[PDB]
Amino acid sequence: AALDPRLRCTEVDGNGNVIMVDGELKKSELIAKYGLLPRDLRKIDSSNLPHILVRPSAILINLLHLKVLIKHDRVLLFDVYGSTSSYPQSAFMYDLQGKLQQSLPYEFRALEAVLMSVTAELEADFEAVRDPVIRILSELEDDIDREKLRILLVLSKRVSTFEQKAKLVRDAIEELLEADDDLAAMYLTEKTHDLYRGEDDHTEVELLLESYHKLCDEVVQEASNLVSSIRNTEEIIRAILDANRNSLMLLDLKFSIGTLGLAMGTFLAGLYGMNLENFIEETNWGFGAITGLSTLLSLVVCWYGLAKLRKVQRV
Amino acid sequence: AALDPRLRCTEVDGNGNVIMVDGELKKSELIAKYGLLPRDLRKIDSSNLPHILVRPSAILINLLHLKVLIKHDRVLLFDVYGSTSSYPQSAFMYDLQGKLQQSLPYEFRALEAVLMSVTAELEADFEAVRDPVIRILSELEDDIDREKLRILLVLSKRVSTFEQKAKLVRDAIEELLEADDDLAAMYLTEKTHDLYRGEDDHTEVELLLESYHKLCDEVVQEASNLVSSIRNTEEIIRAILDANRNSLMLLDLKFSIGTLGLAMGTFLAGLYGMNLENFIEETNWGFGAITGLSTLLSLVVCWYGLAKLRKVQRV
Amino acid sequence: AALDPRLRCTEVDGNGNVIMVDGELKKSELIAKYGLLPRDLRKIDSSNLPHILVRPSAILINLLHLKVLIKHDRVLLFDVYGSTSSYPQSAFMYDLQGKLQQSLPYEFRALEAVLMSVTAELEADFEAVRDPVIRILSELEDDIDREKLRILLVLSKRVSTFEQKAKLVRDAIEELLEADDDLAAMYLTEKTHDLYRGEDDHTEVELLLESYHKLCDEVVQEASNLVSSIRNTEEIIRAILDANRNSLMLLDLKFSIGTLGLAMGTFLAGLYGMNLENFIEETNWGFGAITGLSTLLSLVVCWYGLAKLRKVQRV
Amino acid sequence: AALDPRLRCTEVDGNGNVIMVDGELKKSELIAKYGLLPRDLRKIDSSNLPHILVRPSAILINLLHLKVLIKHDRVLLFDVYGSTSSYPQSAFMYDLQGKLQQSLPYEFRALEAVLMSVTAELEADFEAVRDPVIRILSELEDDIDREKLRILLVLSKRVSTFEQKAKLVRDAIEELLEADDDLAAMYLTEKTHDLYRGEDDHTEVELLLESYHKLCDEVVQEASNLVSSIRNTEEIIRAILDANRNSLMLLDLKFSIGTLGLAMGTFLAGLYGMNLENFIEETNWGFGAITGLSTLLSLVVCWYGLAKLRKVQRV
Amino acid sequence: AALDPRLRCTEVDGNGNVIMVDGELKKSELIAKYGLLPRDLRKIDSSNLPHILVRPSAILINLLHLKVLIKHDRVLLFDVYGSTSSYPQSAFMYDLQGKLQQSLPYEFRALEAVLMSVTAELEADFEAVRDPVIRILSELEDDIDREKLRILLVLSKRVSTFEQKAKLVRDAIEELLEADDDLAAMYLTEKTHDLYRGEDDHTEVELLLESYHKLCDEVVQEASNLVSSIRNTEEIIRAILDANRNSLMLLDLKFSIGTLGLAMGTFLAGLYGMNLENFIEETNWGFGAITGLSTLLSLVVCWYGLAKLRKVQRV
Ligand SMILES: CCCCCCCC/C=C/CCCCCCCC(=O)O[C@H](COC(=O)CCCCCCCCCCC)COP(=O)(O)OCCN
Ligand SMILES: CCCCCCCC/C=C/CCCCCCCC(=O)O[C@H](COC(=O)CCCCCCCCCCC)COP(=O)(O)OCCN
Ligand SMILES: CCCCCCCC/C=C/CCCCCCCC(=O)O[C@H](COC(=O)CCCCCCCCCCC)COP(=O)(O)OCCN
Ligand SMILES: CCCCCCCC/C=C/CCCCCCCC(=O)O[C@H](COC(=O)CCCCCCCCCCC)COP(=O)(O)OCCN
Ligand SMILES: CCCCCCCC/C=C/CCCCCCCC(=O)O[C@H](COC(=O)CCCCCCCCCCC)COP(=O)(O)OCCN
Ligand SMILES: [Mg+2]
Ligand SMILES: [Mg+2]
Ligand SMILES: [Mg+2]
Repeated sequence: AALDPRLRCTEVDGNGNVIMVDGELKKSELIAKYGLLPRDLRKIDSSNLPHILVRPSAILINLLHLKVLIKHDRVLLFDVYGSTSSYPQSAFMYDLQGKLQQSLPYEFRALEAVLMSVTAELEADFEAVRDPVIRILSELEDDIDREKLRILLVLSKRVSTFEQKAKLVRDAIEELLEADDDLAAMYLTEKTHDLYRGEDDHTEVELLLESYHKLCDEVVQEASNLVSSIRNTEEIIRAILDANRNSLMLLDLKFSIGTLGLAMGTFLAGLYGMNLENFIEETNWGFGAITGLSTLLSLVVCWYGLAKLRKVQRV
Repeated sequence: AALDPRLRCTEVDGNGNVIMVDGELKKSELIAKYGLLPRDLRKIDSSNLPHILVRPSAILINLLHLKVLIKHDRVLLFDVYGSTSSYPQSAFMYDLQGKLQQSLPYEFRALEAVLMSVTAELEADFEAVRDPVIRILSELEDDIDREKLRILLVLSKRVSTFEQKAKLVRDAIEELLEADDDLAAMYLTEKTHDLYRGEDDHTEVELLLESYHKLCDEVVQEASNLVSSIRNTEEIIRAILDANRNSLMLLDLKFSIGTLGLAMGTFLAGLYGMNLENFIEETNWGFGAITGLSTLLSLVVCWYGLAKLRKVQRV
Repeated sequence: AALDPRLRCTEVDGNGNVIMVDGELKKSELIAKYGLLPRDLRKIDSSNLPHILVRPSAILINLLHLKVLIKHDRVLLFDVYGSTSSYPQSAFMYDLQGKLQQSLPYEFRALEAVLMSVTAELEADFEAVRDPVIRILSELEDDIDREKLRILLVLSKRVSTFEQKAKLVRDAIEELLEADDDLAAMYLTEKTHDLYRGEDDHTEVELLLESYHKLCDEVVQEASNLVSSIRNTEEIIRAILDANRNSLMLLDLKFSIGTLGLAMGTFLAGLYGMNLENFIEETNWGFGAITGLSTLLSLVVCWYGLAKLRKVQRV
Repeated sequence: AALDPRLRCTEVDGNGNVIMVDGELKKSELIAKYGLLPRDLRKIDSSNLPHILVRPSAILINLLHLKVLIKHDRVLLFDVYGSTSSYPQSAFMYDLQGKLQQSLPYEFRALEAVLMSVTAELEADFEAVRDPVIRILSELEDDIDREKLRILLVLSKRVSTFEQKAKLVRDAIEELLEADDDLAAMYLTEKTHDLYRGEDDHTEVELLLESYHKLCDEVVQEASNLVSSIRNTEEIIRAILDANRNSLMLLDLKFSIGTLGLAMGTFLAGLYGMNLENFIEETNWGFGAITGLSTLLSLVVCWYGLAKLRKVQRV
Repeated sequence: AALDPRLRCTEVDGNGNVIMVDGELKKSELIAKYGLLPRDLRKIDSSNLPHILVRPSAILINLLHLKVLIKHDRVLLFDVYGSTSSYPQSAFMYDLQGKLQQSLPYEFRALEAVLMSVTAELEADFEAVRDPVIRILSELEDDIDREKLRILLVLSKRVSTFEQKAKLVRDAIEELLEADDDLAAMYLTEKTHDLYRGEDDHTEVELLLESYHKLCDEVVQEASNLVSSIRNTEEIIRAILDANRNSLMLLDLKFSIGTLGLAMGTFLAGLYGMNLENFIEETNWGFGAITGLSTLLSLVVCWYGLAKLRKVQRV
């Protein structure tokens, strides 16, 4: 059900005064008042794709956290029913009030305020995302551990998500900039006085949009650079781990060779430890002779094992 | 062969009474009665893609479990020969009878009933799919086992399948909503009275379709979130298993070092266990001296092995 | 070279009698007799893509094993030079003779015979492919072996190939069905009598083609289901093998712990086996005391090793 | 720099005599003499894509090793400056001279010679590529070795490269065949006499091009079959290697069990080898009793280890 | 903010004298002076895609390191605010001054200078990239090490990046060459005198652009060849490492067999080392008999182990 969702709205009139505070307005009343279309509101209500639409009496903006309807006399900010106003929305409202209470027309000032708020939020989000990755990379320079690699991958996923979001916002602004008739139709005050700019006269809007398109492009480039650096660090860590595993295997082989070398001498001592006739008992040289022979044979076995271990891994 | 498949049909007249109960009607008789086309029925008979088609005297619906033909006076629900009516179909029939026996026209009420049944079935299927995954993830928080990972992957496949099905249904409704002439052609009662709405007057149908498009979109988003969480859990489990394997290898190396350390002292005891002249027999200090020397050499070998094991894996 | 390939041909006249038996006809003579075009024959001669083409005096069919030219009076089946007639071709010829010697026109009966032969061959090939996979899956339920997995993959490749072939045949029939003017141009007997059906009158051909399109679709669906089941079985087998490898590694570690535990007691016995003064000789309690001490120390070492092995793999 | 590259050229007049031998001609002189365009010569000079272009007074061919300009009276073969004539180019020149010195027009004979040379070179290259792979596969049937697998992969890369080259040549001929106005414009002798063939009269060119398109298609199919066979052999070899590794691991485990079984009996003998009171000295049955007990315990330990090894890997 | 960025500019007049040295000019002043459009300057200011644009009174070039505006009387080189002139830019300025102070028009000479500078920079960058890879590949011919493989991959990434950059530059020149009306519009001096070349008269520009397109294509081909060689070397190194690992495993197995072979003889010596009645004491043959028996049994165990090791890995 729920045919009418009773959206939450706030409005500002021509002089910048708060003509209406946070209230509940139906969709039908909003459509009747602003003369909109259901398709435009349905496009706005999607919270995945930003949109900047122009209509012969309105400008519709659905950016990251702003749902704004700008007319030549009124500005409306709306949201879903039951939602509470956040700090960025209050800051945007205060900035819009300050700019409107103070040459540029009304709609251009509103658009400037919206773009300034969006760029500030983008920069703050980028810094908040970027700082822990720098801290982790600083900590990883001393020792290499698998948990740190897992944390690095977890942070890299968030960096990629933010890069995608910033790229989407920049592409929306670029697609608005590429159109020519929309920039001509963005003049509302001259439209009220029956003046048409034409398709060859749009100077202020192009500069105003470019001045923030550049700011978005810088953030996108920086995010891409951070992603590349993270990937390189991960590759280096993996190579180091593989080398460590190979060294451990070689050490185990050397320990096995040593064990065999001791076992041979233990066997020889056991042979002369029997309860039989050795024929060299009660002689002074027997003990030293057998000890030297056993030690020499153990050393020879160890040397042969080490030599063949060196010869095998020569390739 | 089988030129005529003799489809099973049920019909409801204008007053909502059951004018005909479950029966067998040929394809040719159905085409002659309803004035359809073979291509539309062939498109409907496919059980892989949902379809909402409009014709100048009919509305054709092939959703998840409904094959419905809506006219301005009659409603027909049909299925393949030999099939038995299920509980959702009986519930839909009862709901349609209750809504029609009771302002909105006939076809809009039928469409509302169909959409309500489809959304209810989608929500029930989503809950039934979602519950075992939550139970498995709750059980996996204590211990990690490979069989639980296999069960998690098996359930994730079903979640992905349901997400694809819900996405297909939502895309069908969205594609119907985007068209403009179809919404104008959806008025049948006014068409009987020779009244044409035009391409600029369609208000009721747009709201009615949006009110269920939103409900489908919510389910699609929730399924995507569940899939992402499952993937993250699988990655964490794999990392834990790799760390466990490395720890086991290190323990094996330490055991080898201990074995060598004991073997050296065993060799020394075997050297002094021979049946020869030791020159220190019948002396009080010999036993303690040899015992201390063997223990000291074993400890030295163990310490050197542990030190080199620590030094190797420093990188 | 080889400008003229001298294709092998067989022909049947209007009354169904064999007017000509297996013979050698040049390409130029065939083109002059049937009034064809080089492009159509070049399209037919490709043995990778099936084709159903319609021309104002002919129907051209290049299916799996049939190269058929159907006219309003004659039917020709042709093949490459030097080829021998197989059993399916002879069966198709006998069936066509029986159907033509016996309301439906000539070309529709020929098309029915061709489609029946193709569907029968498809079903026979599917059964022959499907049976060994079922046998292998039945044998694999008792024990898991790598050779059986290799055989399963080898059979799965053939199942995928047959699925692709059946999908290609079904897509050809569907693409023929979607066209509208071709179905109007498929009437040759009425074309001889200067009667044109038009673009709104084609009933018999649509039903006739749908009745075999459904039969192809069923086989495609069954092949896809078999492929999915094979993939699931392969995944289960791989998981079982990995678990077996981990269990073997754990058993090896336990054997190493046991070896160390015995080695410690062997060292202690070797210490008291020396030819020196033990100070407890000729006493009754010495043997039992040393035996108990060595056994106790071996058990303590084994218990400590097992406890640390349990503690390491807790994660 | 190098505005004019001074291409190397050879020419043949209408009677087939060598009117000019290998010489250096500028690009501007060639363009002025033949009335060409810079774009066509730039397309020809690329050595990666074959091209068959038709112009109202010329035919331009850039195949594998031929850069040929055919007119109704002259034939020119050109190449880069400083290059030397190879054996295939000399053979093509001799064949062209023999065919022209001898019904078919001039340009069709030149095209026939070019296509014959290209097909002969393709077949020779295919045989030269194919032979070593067959030799390696014959040698690999006795024993499996990693170096042979590396050689097989190295040869498979070359087979894939040749398959791609042959596919490119066949696609060029097919794209020339599909065009209709080009085949009409390929008649130059009739164009000199002011006779136009039209878009419905082209018989000789189609057969002439098809007779070599088939020859290219055969080679492409054979190369694809060889690639598939190589891939299957590689998969079989990898499976065999994995089975060998598993068998080696099992053998190592059995050796460890045997070592433990001997160690237990060595410990028991060491216990009775001490210099204490055994209480069974100077008795006849003691030696046999202890020997039998130690052997029995060693056999019991070995049997238990083998039984648990069998029980672990049952899954 | 920053509506006007105050770009850094340098200018050269018709006679080639430096009419203005490095200065700061606003975007609005540049647009008013040169009669440009905001879209063209926005396209130029992107530093990722090279561009060669033609306008009825200007030529706009944004290559690797040059931002050049060429008119029929003036040449301007510009860059961002705060940047310092580099050595390639100074060399390009000196070369342009030397060429202009000295038949070809003004704009063609400027374009020749720009293309010469770009090709020289491309060749220098290619040589600087190529040399360390050759040095590393020369050093790797003696011994194989993982660090050298890591360095090889690191250098291969840079080679791929340079190949992509050169491919982008070559594609820009090719796309400029393919256009026909742009080459006609590239004549500015004739445009001042009201002479139009037409779409069929452009000879000088085509040759001038081709003479550098070839130079770019050569560098792209050489970079691709280097990348392929690097990949082949990496594959060979990986195969060698795998063979080394297998050889190490076989050596470990042989060491285990030797350890067991010695352990058996040690057990037999321990059996005859006990303090019981051997019944062969005070006999001459006992010592030699037991020594020979123990050595023979150890050799038999070693031989059996080696034989079964050979038999296992036969497949
Ligand atoms: C007659 C001349 C013939 C040629 C001379 C011999 C040339 C090669 C040998 C030197 C023998 C010294 C011991 C080196 C054995 C190497 C294997 C081994 O296990 O030794 C150590 C650890 O064990 C250890 O730290 C010591 C383990 C016990 C050593 C084996 C028994 C030594 C013989 C009996 C000594 C009482 C393994 O680590 P590495 O330091 O890398 O060994 C290689 C360099 N020592
Ligand atoms: C003269 C001063 C020289 C420096 C002092 C030595 C410094 C380093 C050594 C301490 C020796 C104590 C035993 C530690 C050996 C480590 C290898 C080992 O196998 O021990 C244990 C298990 O075996 C065990 O639990 C015990 C196995 C038997 C121990 C080897 C023989 C000990 C010598 C003979 C004792 C009668 C392996 O697990 P971990 O607890 O992690 O070992 C490291 C910490 N102990
Ligand atoms: C004083 C109280 C201290 C705490 C009590 C000890 C608590 C823990 C120990 C029980 C010791 C019994 C032997 C278990 C050793 C485990 C390692 C081992 O190699 O034993 C077997 C195979 O070897 C075998 O089947 C036997 C190998 C030889 C056993 C080692 C020497 C035993 C001591 C000398 C006995 C004459 C390994 O397989 P598992 O059955 O899984 O072993 C774990 C359960 N037994
Ligand atoms: C009282 C009745 C209790 C049940 C009877 C025992 C049933 C199971 C045992 C038979 C024992 C014979 C030796 C088989 C041990 C298996 C492990 C082993 O290392 O033996 C061989 C190689 O070593 C070898 O070739 C020989 C290595 C030395 C053998 C271990 C010591 C034998 C005891 C002392 C003999 C003087 C391993 O390879 P396999 O042939 O596959 O072993 C399994 C079949 N023999
Ligand atoms: C009665 C006739 C029966 C048939 C004759 C026997 C046929 C097969 C055997 C020859 C035995 C000689 C020793 C070869 C054992 C092979 C395993 C081994 O560990 O030896 C070496 C290293 O250890 C070594 O370098 C030596 C390790 C100690 C050798 C084991 C004990 C030898 C017996 C006691 C000798 C006093 C392993 O490396 P490889 O050279 O590749 O061994 C294979 C070729 N020797
Ligand atoms: Mg050991
Ligand atoms: Mg011992
Ligand atoms: Mg003794």
